[PDB]
Amino acid sequence: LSEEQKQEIKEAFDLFDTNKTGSIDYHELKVAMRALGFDVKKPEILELMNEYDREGNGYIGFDDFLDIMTEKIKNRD
Repeated sequence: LSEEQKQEIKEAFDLFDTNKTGSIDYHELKVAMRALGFDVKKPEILELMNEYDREGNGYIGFDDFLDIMTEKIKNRD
């Protein structure tokens, strides 16, 4: 991506990073996915990240979050 583009994404990431590590947990994803704009509720929200989750479970890296903010547009169908 370009850095201007990532900034849109990361400005949200810096915001939702409440755990303070530059890595987001499903705890924080709730308000993140909200700002993005989906509708999953509790059951589908932790499983949401769990499906794409890394070798860690619960947390993810900026790159993993990026393909999500790029998810709904790159596959906007």
